[PDB]
Amino acid sequence: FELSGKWITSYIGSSDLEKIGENAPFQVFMRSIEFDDKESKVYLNFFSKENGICEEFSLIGTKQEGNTYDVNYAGNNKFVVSYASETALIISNINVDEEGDKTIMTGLLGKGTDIEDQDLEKFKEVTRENGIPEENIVNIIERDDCPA
Ligand SMILES: COc1nccnc1CC(C)C
Repeated sequence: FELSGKWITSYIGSSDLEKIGENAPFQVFMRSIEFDDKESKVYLNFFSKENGICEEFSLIGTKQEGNTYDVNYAGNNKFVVSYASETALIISNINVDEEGDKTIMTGLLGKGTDIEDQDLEKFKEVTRENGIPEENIVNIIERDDCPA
């Protein structure tokens, strides 16, 4: 079961809508994730937009207790890969921004643009359990026009 490889964002849910709309820090268009267990690190490559233009990021996080990872980006983040199937990853992340506000978010990742409903239903359930309403879910594939 390998989690490392190409991963593209299809949907994101957030307890704070200010963090996921147009040009927001967490409207994240993932491209790949590499879990380096020997060195207890994780490598994340994704695009985001500022001023409506795509910008690329390559971050390095550190493995912590309970299969969680810490990474700095728009404040401090602690995330976990809550679910993994042969076709998807569901990530749960808690962000504390520079102003100190806390936000919980969820993201569904896949190998391309063709979503499997089985994975999507699990994403909606994880999102609900985290107290995030359905109306707070954004369709990221629909918004991802950044480079491959
Ligand atoms: C790829 O990023 C994400 N994917 C889903 C929800 N939130 C984020 C923010 C980080 C840094 C994990």
